Amino acid sequence: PISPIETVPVKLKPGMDGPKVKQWPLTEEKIKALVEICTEMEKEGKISKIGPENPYNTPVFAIKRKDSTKWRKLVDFRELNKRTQDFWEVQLGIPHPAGLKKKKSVTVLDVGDAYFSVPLDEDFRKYTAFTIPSINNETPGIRYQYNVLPQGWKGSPAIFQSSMTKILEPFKKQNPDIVIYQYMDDLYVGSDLEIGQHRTKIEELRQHLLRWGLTTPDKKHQKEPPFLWMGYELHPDKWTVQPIVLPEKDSWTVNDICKLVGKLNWASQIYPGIKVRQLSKLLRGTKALTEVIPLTEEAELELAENREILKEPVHGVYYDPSKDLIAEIQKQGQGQWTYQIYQEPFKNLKTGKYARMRGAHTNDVKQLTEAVQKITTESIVIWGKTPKFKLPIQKETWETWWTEYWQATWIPEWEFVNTPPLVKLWYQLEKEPIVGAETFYVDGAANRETKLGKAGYVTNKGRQKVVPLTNTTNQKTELQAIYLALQDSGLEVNIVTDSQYALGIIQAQPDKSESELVNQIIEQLIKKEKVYLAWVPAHKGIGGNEQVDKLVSA
Amino acid sequence: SPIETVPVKLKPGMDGPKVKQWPLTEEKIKALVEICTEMEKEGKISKIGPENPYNTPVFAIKKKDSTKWRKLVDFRELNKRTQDFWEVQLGIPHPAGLKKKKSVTVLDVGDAYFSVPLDEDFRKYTAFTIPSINNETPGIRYQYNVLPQGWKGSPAIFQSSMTKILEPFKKQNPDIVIYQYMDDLYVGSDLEIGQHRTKIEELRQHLLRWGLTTPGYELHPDKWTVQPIVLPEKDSWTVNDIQKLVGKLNWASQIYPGIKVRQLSKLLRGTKALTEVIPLTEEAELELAENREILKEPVHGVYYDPSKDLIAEIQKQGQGQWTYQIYQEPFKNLKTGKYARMRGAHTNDVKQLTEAVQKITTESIVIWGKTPKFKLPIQKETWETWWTEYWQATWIPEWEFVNTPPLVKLWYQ
DNA sequence: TGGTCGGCGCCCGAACAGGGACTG
DNA sequence: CAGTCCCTGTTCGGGCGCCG
Ligand SMILES: Nc1ncnc2c1ncn2[C@H]1C[C@H](O)[C@@H](COP(=O)(O)OP(=O)(O)OP(=O)(O)O)O1
Ligand SMILES: [Mg+2]
Ligand SMILES: [Mg+2]
Repeated sequence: PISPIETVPVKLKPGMDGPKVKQWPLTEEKIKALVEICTEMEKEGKISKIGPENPYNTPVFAIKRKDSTKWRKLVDFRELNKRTQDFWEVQLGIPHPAGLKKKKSVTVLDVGDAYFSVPLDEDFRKYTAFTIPSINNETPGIRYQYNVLPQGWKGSPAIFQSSMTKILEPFKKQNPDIVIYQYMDDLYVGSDLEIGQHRTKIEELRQHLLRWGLTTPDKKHQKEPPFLWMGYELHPDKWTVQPIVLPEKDSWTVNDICKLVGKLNWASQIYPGIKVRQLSKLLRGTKALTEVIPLTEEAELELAENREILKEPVHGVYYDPSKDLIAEIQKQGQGQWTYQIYQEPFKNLKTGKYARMRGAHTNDVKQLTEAVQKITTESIVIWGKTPKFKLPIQKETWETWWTEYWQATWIPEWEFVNTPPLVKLWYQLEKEPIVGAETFYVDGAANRETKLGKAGYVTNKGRQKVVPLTNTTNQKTELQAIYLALQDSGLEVNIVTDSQYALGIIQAQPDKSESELVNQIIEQLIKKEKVYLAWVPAHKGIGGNEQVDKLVSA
Repeated sequence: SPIETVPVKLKPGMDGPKVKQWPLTEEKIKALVEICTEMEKEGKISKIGPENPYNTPVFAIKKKDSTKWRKLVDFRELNKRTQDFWEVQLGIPHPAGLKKKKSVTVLDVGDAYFSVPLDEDFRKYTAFTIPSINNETPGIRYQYNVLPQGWKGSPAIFQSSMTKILEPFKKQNPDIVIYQYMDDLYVGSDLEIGQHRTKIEELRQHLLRWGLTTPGYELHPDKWTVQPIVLPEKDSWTVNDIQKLVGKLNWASQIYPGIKVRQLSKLLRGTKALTEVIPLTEEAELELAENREILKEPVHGVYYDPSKDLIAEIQKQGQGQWTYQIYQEPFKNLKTGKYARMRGAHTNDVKQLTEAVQKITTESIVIWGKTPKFKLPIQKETWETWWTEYWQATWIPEWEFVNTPPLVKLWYQ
């Protein structure tokens, strides 16, 4: 029935009143069910009728469920919520099979009519006012109000969750040895007792709950391995995501692409190496989620590729704390990366990806460390431990990039894994002028309101060049210029600048940028076997400096 | 029951701290909880629900090889919102005399605050949420009934009864300067390590039998000179070797409006080869021994204006090479310094950058009576990932993240 | 016909934010 | 001094996915 648990205190937003929106007509179908529910609901005291003394009202509707004769009754509390005080959500994250420890005995329970078992506070009840229409569109609707957490109220969640934890508080306290993964009203009891004694504790827990008003109907996974839990399938020694069907279609709308990426993103936790870049890319031109969008080659493939991976069944294992937690990662190219965590080779716990290109001027070692974090954070969220690593980047390419970078980048205990495509800095930058090397003096500029500008260089061995740039900017110049001082130079060069914009960009040895021009500088940079690049103040009349200004300042 | 829970309020038009709690460790949660367990059993904290929309991040850090964890909270976002109850109403008189102390000793004692019932109508902000591994259970919340360590008013309100607990040893030894910051207390004197140390141990028998309790430890920040902006010391100069010490002194100039440019700006006026050696004249050679004196002469324009926030900047150089930019305004470097990994087990970037954010602040608090606003060189993700690992500062300095090319690091190199 | 809530993730767009460089 | 651009980051909201 309805629970004796302590009700929860909720007020409204300072100086704000209740909802007063009408009920937008519903099918002759839903009404039929709403009237079939409230009948019982009110009969069970979950809702009390009301009369004229209740000034407020908000709409409601119904929903069918996964192969269920049952309907879910919802209330469009959008307004109320706005006017309702706000709580601190207690649901921090989500449990993950891979974080489950192997247990001798498992059970799964789903509290019945969950919300409707938790009492809404006596004072607030007044706003949950609603109206259930008539079919003959004659008799004025019947009105009621909830006496239990309403389905769709901004607060129900954190309250239920909270209410629940307190209800189990005593059992867990007197049964420290039974793990109980709880999510909303979904209970997963893990025990290390024998079927005998476990099934016995499982009843205790059940009765306890019912005694507190929480019914645990037979929709309780028993000797049900495989258990269905949080969208997975829990087997004695492995687990797997439930049938995850992708949409086979011809012409693709935008949300369609959205459903794909979402799902594949769901897949990406166990089927390894799903890739999405070229499909997400396919969604930059923000438009109508009913608007037909074309499919690209890079996309078309990325689709079918993954679509294949999803054919071969895959699965993951559980966690063993008495054994190191490993994670390895590999490059999938073009800024994407895939990875998995295991403890026993080939029997991994979870898989994943990292396709976020943080920045406009970074390289792989930046994007690799960018991923090592993703994995640690996440990893701690799941095992509250941080994995040892196996990385496709030479034990030195690192002792280089870090002792050489200006920022304090760090990577945990890690080993090397010779498994191409390895990750290595595509080139270096001489930190000492190159003797017997044509010393260029580069620079340029363009004009504010006017169209063009320009840039050029000058050698110490005598050589002059400059080019007429169009639509460029203070930056699109300095760089556009250092681009030629490479092709127009050999294995060994020596460029200098009074700018820092282009100095730092090339000071990170970036090998990937959003600006094609930049890639062109790197591209060339890789080709030369020695290149130095120092800096000297601008417009402070320095040797070989001024000449360049003028040659371009025009 | 005549007690006195001092009433307090947040600034005008300022909600409370609503900051999401972040991932912890098995070891960290196991203690962080084992703590709050006792802490509730002794009414310092009390479980609370969802209906309290206020939250502050929390965590723990074992310390000093007490191999005992201490609970801590990032009240930063609160202290910022907790009105000037700590500013314009109960400021702190700068005991500038601590800069001179031969040997100062720091000792956390805020552990006394938990005997000072806090305004209940205010407790609703001290709400912190503890999480669980793999999200087995939802956030276990709590509130504060007594005084929350690591808060603005937490020390301010207590200081009154504090000073009065001091009179017996603070008047029979007025020679020493005693300062209290957040939770830690500072006792700077001049005595030798044989004596001076044996006394801090007396100030214990005084404070433990007066309530309070507490489980190289000393400091002499002034006993360490800020390394000036040193220049190169060669006997042959190349085209770049010159253009470099040139562009360096071009910026190391706004720190000294009086620093010579032209004599070394003259050595080049044509597109010359970087390798090429071209030593100098006697004027530009006297400029090397001249603009080399301005670098032993303390900068001028440095006024410690308590009206503004102490800012700082840091630099990654090489082998535990980090440098102090403690300043309140552009080029107005109140004091600068460094920090090198000691001759011990060589640690990593972040591990140190953190001590090198803690060390630099330990002083900022003694030499000024407050904390900086660090402009950090690391990446957000990175910092936030491991920073909590290597920290024993019972407080948390405000901070930001910043990436900017070097050659500006040279000037401190 | 359609429509609710909270948690987390991914991606995208927009609105900020701070430097550096120039113009008035 | 300002008022500006360039540029680089951040933050935030939105949609879809998964769970209840
Ligand atoms: N679509 C939804 N909208 C709002 N709340 C939901 C939704 N789905 C689930 N909830 C919340 C409210 C529910 O009371 C609670 C549990 O739902 P659920 O366990 O799936 O069925 P139920 O506990 O309401 O009755 P039953 O045991 O017959 O399935 O979770
Ligand atoms: Mg249910
Ligand atoms: Mg220039």
